[PDB]
Amino acid sequence: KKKWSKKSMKDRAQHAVILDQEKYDRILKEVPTYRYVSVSVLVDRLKIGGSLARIALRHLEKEGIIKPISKHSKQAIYTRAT
Amino acid sequence: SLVVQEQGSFQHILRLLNTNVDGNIKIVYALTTIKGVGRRYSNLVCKKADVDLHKRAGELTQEELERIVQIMQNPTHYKIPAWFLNRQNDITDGKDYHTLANNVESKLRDDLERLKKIRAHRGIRHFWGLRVRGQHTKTTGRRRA
Amino acid sequence: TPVTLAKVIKVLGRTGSRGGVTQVRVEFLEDTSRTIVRNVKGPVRENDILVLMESEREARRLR
Amino acid sequence: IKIRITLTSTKVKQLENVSSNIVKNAEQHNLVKKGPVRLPTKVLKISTRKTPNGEGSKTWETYEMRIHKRYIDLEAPVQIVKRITQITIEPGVDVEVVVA
Amino acid sequence: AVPSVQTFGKKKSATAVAHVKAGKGLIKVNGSPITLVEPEILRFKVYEPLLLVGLDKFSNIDIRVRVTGGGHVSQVYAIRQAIAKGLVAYHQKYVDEQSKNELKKAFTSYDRTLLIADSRRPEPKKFGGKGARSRFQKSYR
Amino acid sequence: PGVSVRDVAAQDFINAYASFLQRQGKLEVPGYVDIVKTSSGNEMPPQDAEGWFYKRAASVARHIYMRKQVGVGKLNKLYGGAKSRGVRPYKHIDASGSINRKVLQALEKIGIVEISPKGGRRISENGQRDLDRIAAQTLEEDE
Amino acid sequence: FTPVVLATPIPEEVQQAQTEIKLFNKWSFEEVEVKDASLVDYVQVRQPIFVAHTAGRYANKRFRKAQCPIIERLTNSLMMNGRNNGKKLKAVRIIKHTLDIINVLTDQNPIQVVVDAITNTGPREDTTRVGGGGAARRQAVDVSPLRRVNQAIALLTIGAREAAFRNIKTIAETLAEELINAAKGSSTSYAIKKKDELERVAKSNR
RNA sequence: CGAUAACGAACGAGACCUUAACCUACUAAAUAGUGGUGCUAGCAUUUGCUGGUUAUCCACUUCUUAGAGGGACUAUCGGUU
RNA sequence: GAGCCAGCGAGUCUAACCUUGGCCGAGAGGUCUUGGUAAUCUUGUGAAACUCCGUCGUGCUGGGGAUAGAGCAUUGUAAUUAUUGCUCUUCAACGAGGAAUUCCUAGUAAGCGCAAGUCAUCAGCUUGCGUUGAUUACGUCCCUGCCCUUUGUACACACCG
Ligand SMILES: [Mg+2]
Ligand SMILES: [Mg+2]
Ligand SMILES: [Mg+2]
Ligand SMILES: [Mg+2]
Ligand SMILES: [Mg+2]
Ligand SMILES: [Mg+2]
Ligand SMILES: [Mg+2]
Ligand SMILES: [Mg+2]
Ligand SMILES: [Mg+2]
Ligand SMILES: [Mg+2]
Repeated sequence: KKKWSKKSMKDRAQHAVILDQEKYDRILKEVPTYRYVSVSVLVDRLKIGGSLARIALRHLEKEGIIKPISKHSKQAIYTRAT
Repeated sequence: SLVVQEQGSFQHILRLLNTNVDGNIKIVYALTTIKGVGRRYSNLVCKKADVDLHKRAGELTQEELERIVQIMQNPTHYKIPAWFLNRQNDITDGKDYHTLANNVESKLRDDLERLKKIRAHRGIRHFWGLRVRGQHTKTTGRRRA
Repeated sequence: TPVTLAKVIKVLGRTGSRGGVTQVRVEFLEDTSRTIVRNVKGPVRENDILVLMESEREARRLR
Repeated sequence: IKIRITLTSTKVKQLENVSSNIVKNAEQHNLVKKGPVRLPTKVLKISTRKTPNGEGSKTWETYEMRIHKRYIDLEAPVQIVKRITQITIEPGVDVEVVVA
Repeated sequence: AVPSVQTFGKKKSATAVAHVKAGKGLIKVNGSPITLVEPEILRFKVYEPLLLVGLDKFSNIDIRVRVTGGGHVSQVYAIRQAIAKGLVAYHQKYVDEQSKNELKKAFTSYDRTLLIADSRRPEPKKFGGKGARSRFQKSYR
Repeated sequence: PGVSVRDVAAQDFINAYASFLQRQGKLEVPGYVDIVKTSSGNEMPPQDAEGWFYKRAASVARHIYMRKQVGVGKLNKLYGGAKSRGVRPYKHIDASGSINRKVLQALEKIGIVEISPKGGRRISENGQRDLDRIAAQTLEEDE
Repeated sequence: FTPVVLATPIPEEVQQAQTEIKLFNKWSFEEVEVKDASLVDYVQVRQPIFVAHTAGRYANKRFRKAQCPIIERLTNSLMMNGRNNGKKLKAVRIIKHTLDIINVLTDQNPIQVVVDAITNTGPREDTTRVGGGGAARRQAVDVSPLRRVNQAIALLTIGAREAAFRNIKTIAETLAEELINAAKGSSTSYAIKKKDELERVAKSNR
C-alpha cells in the first residue's frame, strides 16, 4: 500500500472555547496598543475561537474600546482609540 | 454584546447514550457523535426540549440534557411528525422506532440476517460483500478489501 | 553598490534556443556615448529603461 | 369586417412580392390596413453526426430551416375579399384568411 | 410639449432605455433611486458619470432608466452608458453645442465606454470541445 | 414627498417590517414551523428559528408590491436554490409549496394581500397603505 | 465646495468627491510618485479611477496592459487557483479591505505602499535555459521593465494565496502583510524571498 | 512584391454564403414597446412620487422584430523597408 | 435568511404535450379548473455562480457524502441485480496528487447554470446558449510532427526495399 506522499500531522493548538476571568480582563487590557484589530489577530494573540472573537468584537464597539473602519461581513477592521 | 463568565461546573466530556460526547462545541453538532442521531434530528430534539441552542455542550444544566435524551428515546409521543424517524413502520412490530447508539448497529445486523436466512438476493450479495444497490462493479470499488 | 540605468535605442532581434530572448543596443543614461549589446528576457520596445546589474559585458548571440 | 391574411413560407423573396401585391392591390381599392407585421423568424435546427457508422473524428453537422411569418389585417366588403385571395397565390407560400 | 429625449446604453445582453426630460432633478432606476443599485461596490461605479461632470447639470432634468436583459454587472454598465448618453443627447437638442463638447470630452477622457458600447460579442461554441477554443482531451494510447 | 417601498433598501425594510410582524403577534403561523426546512434542495432548517415566518412574510409582501400578481408556483422558483446532488452536478430545485401558500393565506387574514382577477394574489389597498407607512418609518432611522 | 441639492438626495460624502478630485474609493492618487525610473511608464498612476473593476480590453496589442491601472492588475491576479476564476466582485472587495488594513497598520498611504512593493519584487536579472547537452545549462539575462511589473504582481499574489490557505487569516489581511513586507523589503516576504533567489542563480551564471 | 526564358491564365487559398456586432436614416406593428389622456389605488401635499387597468382612446418607433439599404477600404498621419 | 438578473429554444385533436392559478401534503407528489397548434399561453422560463446580513472558527471539521438500513411517492404489463424522485439515519477514501501528459492567445481560458437530442421513466453524455470573467505571449525551430530544397542510391508491390 505505497502512497507516494509523506503525510505529517501538525500540532493542533487548543484555542479557548468559553470565556472566563483570566481571558476577560486580558482582552480588556491589551486591545489598546493594537493598531489593527480583527478576528484573526484575536485568535493568534489570545487563543480564543472565532466565535469568541466575533462576539467580543461586537461587545467593545458599542461601549468604547475599539473604533471601526469597516463593518462588512466576514472582515471587521478596527483601530485604536488613542 | 453579551459576554458571560463561565464557571467551574463545566465538563470537557459528557456521557449520554453510553458515548463520550466531547464538550467545547455547540450542543446540536455535539450530540451527532452519538450514533442514530444526525444534524436534522439533533436540532429537533433540542428544539422540543426548549433549550438555548447557542450554548456549548459542556455548559448545560443537569436536568436539561436528561430532558433531551427522553425526547430522543420516545420521539413521537412528544409531537415529532414520525416520518422524521429512521426505522418507522417496522417489519415485525409495525410501530415507528428510532434506534440509538447501539440499536442502530445491532438492528442493522438483524435485518441483514433475515435476507440471509430466506436467501434473498440482497442478503446473498451482502454475504459475498459485493454491492447490493445495482452498481456496476467492473471497475469501481476495486481495492475495497 | 552599482547599477546602471540604460535607455534602449534600437532593438536588434530575437535570440536564444527557444526564441524568448532579444538582443538590444542600450545607451547608458549617465555616461552616454557608450553603447553595448545586451540580452532581455521579457517584452521590450524602444525608449524603455533597463537596469543593467553590471555594464562591462557584451553578448552577441545565443547558440 | 376585419379579415386577416397570414403568410408563412420559407422562401423570402416569393413571400415578399406576395405580401407587396396584397398591399398594393389594397390601395387601388383604397383600404385602411395594418401594414405587414413581421414576426421573429424561427430557425428549425437539426444537429446530426456526419458519419453513418461511428468511426472517425466526431464531426457534427447542423441543418437548419428558416420560417418567415407575416400577417396583414384588412377591413373590406365581400367582393374585394373574394377577389384578393383568389389571385396572387405563389407556390411554396401558404396563405390563410381569418375574419374578426 | 415638454422637452424630452430618449437614449439607450448597452452591454453584452443588457439594454437600459432612459427617458430624459425637463424636471426637478431625480434620477431613478426601475422606479427606485440611483442610490439603491444593489451591488454595493459597483454602485460607486454608477455614480461616476454625474460625479465627473458635476451634479449641477442634473438639477433641471429628471431621469428614468428601465433595465432589462443581461446579468448583474452587465446591467450596471448599461445604466451608466444610458445616463451619460442621455445627458449628452439632452444638451445636443436644447442647449448649445458648447455644453455638449465639454460634457462629451470629460466623459470620453475618463472612460470611453461611457458613450460607445463595447463591441466584444460572444464567440460560438464548436463541436469537439466544451468551449469555442478548448477541445476535450486528446489521448494516444 | 410621498416616500414608498421602492425608495428604501430591500434588506432593512424587510427586517423592519418583519419586526413589525413580531410585535403585532397576529400572523397565524402554521404549526409545523421549526420542524420544516422550507426547500427540498435545502440542507438545514432556518437558523433563525424563532422568526423566519415573519421574515418570509415581509419578503413576500414586498414582492406583490413590486409586481402585479403572483401565485405560489412563482414563489417556489424564487426561493429555490442549487441542490447539491451528492457526487452529481447541482440543479435548481423548487422550494416547499406549503410555506408559500400558507403565508399567502396568512397575509389574506391580516388584509395585506387579496385575490386577483386573471389569477394569483394582488396587494390590496390596505396592503398598499401600511407598507408605505413602515417605509416612511424605516427610512428616517439613519436620519 | 458648495453642496448642491436635488430631488433625489445624494449622500454628502460621495457628493464632495465630484469636483474636489476624482480620487479612489477612499485614497488619493496624488503623492503616489513611483520611485524607480525604470518601473515608471509601466505602472499606470496619475489617471485616477473610482473603482478597481474596469471592464477594459487590454489584451489586443502587445503593451496595452501597461496602460491598465496598477490597482486593476492587482485585483486581476487575485482571481486564481481555479475555484476563484471569474469572481471579480470578490476580488475588488478583498482589495478594498487590504487597502484599509495597510492604512490602519501604517499611517502612510495604502496605494503608495502597493506601488513601491512591486518595484522591490521585480527581479532585475534572471536566468534562461540554454541546452548545453544532456545537462541543461543556465544563462543569466536581463529583464524587461514590463516583465518586472508582470513578475512582481504574480510573486506578490502567490505568496498571499499560499499563506491564507488552510489558515484562520483571511486573504485580505494576508495580502496586506506581504505588501507591507515587500515595500519595506525584508526577505521574510515570499515575493522578496523569491526575488533574491532568482538573482543568486543569475549571479552564479554571471 | 521582386529578381527573372518566360508571358498570360485555371482549380485550390481568397472572393462567395450564413451568422454576430452599427444605423435616434426609410418602410411598419395591442402576438413588440413607450409616453399621454380617461378610471383608479397608496403616499405626500404645490404645481408631485410610485403603481394597477383592457376595449379609455389619440399620437409615436428610441428601445423589440425583418424587409430594403448604407457602412470598413486597415481610412488619415507618422515611422521603417 | 434576504436581494436578485439571461439567452438558445420546445410544446396537444382526433391527440392528451408545455403547463399557469386555487386547494391538500414537510417533501417528492395528488386533485379541480384554465391558457396555448404559439412574438399571444407555459415564460420576465425570477437559472446557478453571484451579492448583503448572520452561525461556523483550522478540528477529516457544520469539508466530502461514497457505502449501507427503514419508509413515502412517480413512470410503466412489470422495477427484485435497489428505474427515478423525497425523508430520516449510517458519514468511507481524500490534507492538492510520482513518472508521464492534454487543451488554450480574448468576451478567449476557466468558473456557473439552462434548453435541446436521445426520452413512457432515467444525464455524471453530447449539441448549443447565455452569465462571471483572468494571467501570459504578440516569439522560435529547442522538442514532436508535417512540407520543401540540395545530395547519394544497386530501391520502384518503392527500407516492412
Ligand atoms: Mg470508432
Ligand atoms: Mg401593483
Ligand atoms: Mg483564509
Ligand atoms: Mg514605428
Ligand atoms: Mg430555462
Ligand atoms: Mg454504512
Ligand atoms: Mg513534457
Ligand atoms: Mg464548465
Ligand atoms: Mg555514396
Ligand atoms: Mg529497379
